[PDB]
Amino acid sequence: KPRGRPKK
DNA sequence: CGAATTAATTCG
DNA sequence: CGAATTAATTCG
Repeated sequence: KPRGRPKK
């Protein structure tokens, strides 16, 4: 995935 | 594993 | 609905 918390 | 990053959740 | 807090994820 990309950096940081995944978008929901 | 930690900081960094990024978004979700909480709570006024 | 926003700022503060919390959480999930990558990279070194």
